[PDB]
Amino acid sequence: AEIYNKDGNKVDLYGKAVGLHYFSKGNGENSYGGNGDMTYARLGFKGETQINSDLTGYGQWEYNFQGNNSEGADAQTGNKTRLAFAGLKYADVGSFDYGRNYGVVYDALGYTDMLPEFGGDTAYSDDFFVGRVGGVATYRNSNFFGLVDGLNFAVQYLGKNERDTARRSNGDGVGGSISYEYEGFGIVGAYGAADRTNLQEAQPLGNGKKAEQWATGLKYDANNIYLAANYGETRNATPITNKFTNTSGFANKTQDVLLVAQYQFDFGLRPSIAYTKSKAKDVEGIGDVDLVNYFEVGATYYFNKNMSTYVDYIINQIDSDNKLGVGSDDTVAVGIVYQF
Amino acid sequence: AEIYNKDGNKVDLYGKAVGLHYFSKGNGENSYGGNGDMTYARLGFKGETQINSDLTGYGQWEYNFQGNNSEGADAQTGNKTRLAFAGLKYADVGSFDYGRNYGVVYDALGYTDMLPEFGGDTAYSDDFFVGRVGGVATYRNSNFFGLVDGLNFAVQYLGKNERDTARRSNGDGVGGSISYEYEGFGIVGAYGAADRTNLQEAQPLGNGKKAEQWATGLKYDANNIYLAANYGETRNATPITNKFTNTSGFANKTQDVLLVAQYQFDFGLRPSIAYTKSKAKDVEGIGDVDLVNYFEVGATYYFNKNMSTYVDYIINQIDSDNKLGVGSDDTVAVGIVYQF
Amino acid sequence: AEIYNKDGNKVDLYGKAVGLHYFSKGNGENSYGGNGDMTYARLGFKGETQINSDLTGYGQWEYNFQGNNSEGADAQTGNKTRLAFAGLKYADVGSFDYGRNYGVVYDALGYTDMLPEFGGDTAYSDDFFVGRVGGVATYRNSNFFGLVDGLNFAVQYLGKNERDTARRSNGDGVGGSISYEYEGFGIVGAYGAADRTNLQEAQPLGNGKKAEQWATGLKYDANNIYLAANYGETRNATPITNKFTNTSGFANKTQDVLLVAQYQFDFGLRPSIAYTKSKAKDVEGIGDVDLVNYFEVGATYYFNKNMSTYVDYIINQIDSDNKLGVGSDDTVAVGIVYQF
Ligand SMILES: [Rb+]
Ligand SMILES: [Rb+]
Ligand SMILES: [Rb+]
Ligand SMILES: [Rb+]
Ligand SMILES: [Rb+]
Ligand SMILES: [Rb+]
Ligand SMILES: [Rb+]
Ligand SMILES: [Rb+]
Ligand SMILES: [Rb+]
Ligand SMILES: [Rb+]
Ligand SMILES: [Rb+]
Ligand SMILES: [Rb+]
Ligand SMILES: [Rb+]
Ligand SMILES: [Rb+]
Ligand SMILES: [Rb+]
Ligand SMILES: [Rb+]
Ligand SMILES: [Rb+]
Ligand SMILES: [Rb+]
Ligand SMILES: [Rb+]
Ligand SMILES: [Rb+]
Ligand SMILES: [Rb+]
Ligand SMILES: [Rb+]
Ligand SMILES: [Rb+]
Ligand SMILES: [Rb+]
Ligand SMILES: [Rb+]
Ligand SMILES: [Rb+]
Ligand SMILES: [Rb+]
Ligand SMILES: [Rb+]
Ligand SMILES: [Rb+]
Ligand SMILES: [Rb+]
Ligand SMILES: [Rb+]
Ligand SMILES: [Rb+]
Ligand SMILES: [Rb+]
Ligand SMILES: [Rb+]
Ligand SMILES: [Rb+]
Ligand SMILES: [Rb+]
Ligand SMILES: [Rb+]
Ligand SMILES: [Rb+]
Ligand SMILES: [Rb+]
Repeated sequence: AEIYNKDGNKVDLYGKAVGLHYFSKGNGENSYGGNGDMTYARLGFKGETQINSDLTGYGQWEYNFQGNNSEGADAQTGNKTRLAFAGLKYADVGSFDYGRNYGVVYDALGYTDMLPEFGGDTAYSDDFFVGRVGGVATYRNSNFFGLVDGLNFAVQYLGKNERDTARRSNGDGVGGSISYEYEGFGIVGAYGAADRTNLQEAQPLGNGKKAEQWATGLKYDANNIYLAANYGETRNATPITNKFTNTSGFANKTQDVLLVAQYQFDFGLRPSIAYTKSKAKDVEGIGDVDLVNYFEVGATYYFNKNMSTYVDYIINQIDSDNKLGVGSDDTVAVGIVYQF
Repeated sequence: AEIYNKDGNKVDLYGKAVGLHYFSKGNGENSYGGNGDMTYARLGFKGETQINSDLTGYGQWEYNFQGNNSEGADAQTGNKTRLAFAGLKYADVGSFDYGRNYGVVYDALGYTDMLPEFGGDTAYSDDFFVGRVGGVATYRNSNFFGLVDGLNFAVQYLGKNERDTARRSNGDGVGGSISYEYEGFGIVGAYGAADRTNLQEAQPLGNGKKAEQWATGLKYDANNIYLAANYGETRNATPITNKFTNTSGFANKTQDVLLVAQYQFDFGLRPSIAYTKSKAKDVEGIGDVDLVNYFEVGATYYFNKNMSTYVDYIINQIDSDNKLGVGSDDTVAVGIVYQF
Repeated sequence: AEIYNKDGNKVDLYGKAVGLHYFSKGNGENSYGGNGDMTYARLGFKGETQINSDLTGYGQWEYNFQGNNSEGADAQTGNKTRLAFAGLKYADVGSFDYGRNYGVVYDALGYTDMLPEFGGDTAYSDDFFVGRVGGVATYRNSNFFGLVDGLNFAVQYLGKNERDTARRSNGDGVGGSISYEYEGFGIVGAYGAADRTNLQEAQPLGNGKKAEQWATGLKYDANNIYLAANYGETRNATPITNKFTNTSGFANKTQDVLLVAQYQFDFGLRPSIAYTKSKAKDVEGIGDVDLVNYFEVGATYYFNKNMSTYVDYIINQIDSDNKLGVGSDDTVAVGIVYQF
């Protein structure tokens, strides 16, 4: 909610309380998302300052607070900064910003990431360009310098983040995304290539010095109808873990298919029908294995713009044969959300 | 403080800075609350949205920030999310909410929890129903569906939270609290029963598959006078630690007595006289031992609704003989508080 | 930004998003500040309540959120509470506050701490009186009880903070700072003495039961010109680490020299020219070694009061001979900042 607007500067302090619970077979040990309490709260701000007639400065921060944790020693599990960036926009020239932000491949993967709780599994956090990453300088353009309306292109420069784990580590890289929108329809083509750290190559799973991520996207967003389709492939980028041998690393090749179909009713009901298939290739000692495979059936109910309730059910298509050890059981998520 | 109120939605961002210090014999090693710096700050929001004529949606989050910590490695000690929940209320039918919230036994124990700093020791955090817990769905009713004014009943459903420590672990359970208020007077009767996890049974202290918590409460809150009385008993629920054998677990039986007497002066002075007795029974290898035993003498001074200063002194009645090893020395707490 | 002002109470919720990056030789292993991503975000509040005609209550909290971290296990590195205090001011008598706050020696060292990114190395955090510390009760006076305008004196009482590390540990102590300001000019003389904990004496580096910190300061702050000069000496107080023997402790004697020269242009440009020399003496097994030695050349550009960009370059004067093992390579920092 916008809480400040005075002398050429506006502040929008936003947040949400999500009373979330997961339902699965067993103790959520071998399911799609686990079971039990998954309550979380959000807090952050969106800032914008009118510098002059056609130049604006901005700054955004977002944090994830967890409510499913105790007040004891485990009081800080899953607590992280999601967004933290500042930048400038100069009319019909472009926008530049530095700080923790979504990658440029998410410009294509954000098409199918509209499900009540789950969906968009390929948009991993701290994974080069598919999700929220550090060391990123993003240039974004709207309407091609104010010449061709709808045509939007973006370029990003990923910096090296040598961390304790190879899962969260990355090298230097450049990404891009081209998009055009015309009367409901929208087509996106994103690509991102980056170097891999020495710790990433040291892992038992995954072999290669270079990491590549690309995704395409077609959608229709007009008259209460949302239909989305994503197809993408990653090279030495998708984070994978073997539950049998207790080994971590990356998948050499993945085919990622996302399909989403939603309708928004006038009385405030959004049923959601989706499909997700993500299969890996050339896994060390394994070969070809399905990482993510399911059908999504859900429904979201908005009371207004502030209060909402949703039930998100996933029909897990992953077999018990899975050579890596991915959860095969179904996961039902019911959540009540207040937001401001 | 309420910072937003527009189109059927209001946001109340609240918080406080508590400049707190503890005084005790030694290095607070063997006292009621320890000694030294205990400065802490709070931050959170209270939200409410007017959905229609007689339906309201809400969402609340609360966090505890610690100021008595360094900026080094110990920069996150005692930092936790206290509240994180969202829910709906529909006029004279009831109110339902899910997310981290106080248990239903606190509806009775909150009667005597009005002391400047200490008091309400039996209202432990992450302990089934006596305090703030996870996995709770609470239904609350006011004026018995709008028929019998003053009569308030509530039901809660505690979910299983299998954690790293048995202290913070709990199973599935159901709780309840019945209350009636009439011209200053108020009588409460709360009860809560829940299952115990395998880690809780594995502890050297405490034996039993079921955990029970019940408490009664009588008070008078009229014309600047606050008199409160609590009596409760727990079954395999009260968290206890043996300082001699270095063992943790739960007490099989506890008798909990709370007495509070306060007056609010017109010039802004609230003296506080209280008594607390909590004795354990059937402790493994010990038997009967006093957990909490003291007299409280304190005073709170409100400058206004925002600024306050208080001195809270506890006369510890616990002997040095204590077979478990509970602190016997007195603890004096002086704190200066700003709140908004 | 001030977001609340009603019935004798005002709340100022402030924060900033700093898109910061560091440039150095190698992997920032042997430089002045390191290299890579250093993005951070801030959040806090400034409160003030009008109690009566000439008495005001206040409360301030400040937190540092890090954006250069992952969402995984390292999601809470460098996250700390910087400020957390509440206090009272009574017209021309003085101001008293308790809670985490800057030390009284920073009243002199804050003179040269005006550089775009770096500078003020002698103002260490959790170090007795030079920076932000715990267990501090500060009395501050303005215009000498309203008699001699410009003359400001302050007294502080540091409490003992026995922590896990000797670096962040301190004992009981008293500090003071006397200052006078007259038409741009300002002269400050600060002093602070405190006891050392048993863990601080147990360290291989540093020998002495008492810790002393004093600093002087001359400045000119008038007509877009800022010229500052600091000189100070510490006794068993300055935290030092030997990179060769892997030992930590304190320096017995340090000579601290700070020089700053800045001009503020009318179109919004602030070039910064600074000098810093901090040499240690009587180091255990070493003797005399330079801790901090460099020239600062930088520039800050304010678009307005909310948006800013700066480039801060340090010319590291420290040799590779350094017997302790302090970074010798240069560090270039470029940052884009939004604030509200
Ligand atoms: Rb189930
Ligand atoms: Rb686990
Ligand atoms: Rb611990
Ligand atoms: Rb821990
Ligand atoms: Rb988003
Ligand atoms: Rb949705
Ligand atoms: Rb970044
Ligand atoms: Rb970087
Ligand atoms: Rb490999
Ligand atoms: Rb909906
Ligand atoms: Rb498979
Ligand atoms: Rb709606
Ligand atoms: Rb299945
Ligand atoms: Rb004492
Ligand atoms: Rb301890
Ligand atoms: Rb550390
Ligand atoms: Rb730690
Ligand atoms: Rb309360
Ligand atoms: Rb009180
Ligand atoms: Rb919960
Ligand atoms: Rb649960
Ligand atoms: Rb037992
Ligand atoms: Rb009072
Ligand atoms: Rb006893
Ligand atoms: Rb009052
Ligand atoms: Rb005693
Ligand atoms: Rb460089
Ligand atoms: Rb390091
Ligand atoms: Rb971990
Ligand atoms: Rb960790
Ligand atoms: Rb400052
Ligand atoms: Rb500056
Ligand atoms: Rb303090
Ligand atoms: Rb202290
Ligand atoms: Rb020593
Ligand atoms: Rb400037
Ligand atoms: Rb040297
Ligand atoms: Rb300016
Ligand atoms: Rb050099």
